[PDB]
Amino acid sequence: VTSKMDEIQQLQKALLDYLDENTETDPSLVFSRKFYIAQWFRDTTLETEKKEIETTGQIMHRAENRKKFLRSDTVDYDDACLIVRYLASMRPFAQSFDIYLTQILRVLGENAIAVRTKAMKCLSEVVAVDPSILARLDMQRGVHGRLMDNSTSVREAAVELLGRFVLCRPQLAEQYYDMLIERILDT
Amino acid sequence: LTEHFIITLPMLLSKYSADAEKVANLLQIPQYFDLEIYSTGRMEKHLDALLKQIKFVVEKHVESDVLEACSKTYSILCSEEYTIQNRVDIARSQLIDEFVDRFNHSVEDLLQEGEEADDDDIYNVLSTLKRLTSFHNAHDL
Repeated sequence: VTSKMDEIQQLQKALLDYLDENTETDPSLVFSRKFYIAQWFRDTTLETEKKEIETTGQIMHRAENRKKFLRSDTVDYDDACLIVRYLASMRPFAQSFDIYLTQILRVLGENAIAVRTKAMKCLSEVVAVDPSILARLDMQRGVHGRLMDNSTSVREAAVELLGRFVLCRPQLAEQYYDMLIERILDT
Repeated sequence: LTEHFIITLPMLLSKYSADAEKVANLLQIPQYFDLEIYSTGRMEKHLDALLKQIKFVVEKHVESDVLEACSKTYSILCSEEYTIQNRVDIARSQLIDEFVDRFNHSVEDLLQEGEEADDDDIYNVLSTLKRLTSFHNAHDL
């Protein structure tokens, strides 16, 4: 939330020149260079796996990789930061968070108290980092269920979540106020 | 200040090496460095660039103040509480071999009949002697 708001091969070339200069500046950078090389190699093969059109494309790709490894201007630091951020944002990691969330909701129905308590508490932390996530209907029904759950621990965790979320975003809190202030008499 | 000028100073010396006043001003900069940062920053190559460029600067100017400043900078750099000392002291020893060899030429030329005390030889000996006095002021030779 604080970051986002054939050319790819040319970018790979540019990053290689950046690191190449930094080899002169400081040792151990050669290891990083070889590591990036291997990672590009395996990523092209793994996308290849999913054909003859991309077969010819990847054989020029991979041959260029072999050549360019054998081959061991003016681009600098911030540029390198933004390029590698972009190329990482292409990788199958930045679009993983969503998946992770789903996993968490599998936990909420379980047969052990402590795990559910801690899950709810960490979720409270999660939402209090990014306040615009109480939109997906499944999480809504989750926090409702846990508000009606049959154990005092998860009950206090849930009410703490809902209260901190209400406190953070000043307006738009009159929609949770009723379900909140119902809960005072909870034994 | 340290992180900035470790990168920037060699380029400055390269840019303005002909101007004595500018280098004389710039030489006051290293007197204030936290010297740990050469170690913790992994930046010893820029130190090598500094010593090479400053060497060339020493070789191109003869006004006394720059020599005083450069000598004092080496004195700060040869502080024996920091790990960096040995490299700069060795490079300094290479400089002192250079200085003594010119001194050897100076003593042989004056002692012999030579060119009958020509002004040009006298100027060479005087310039070299000035460099020797300036460095010798701060360091045990």
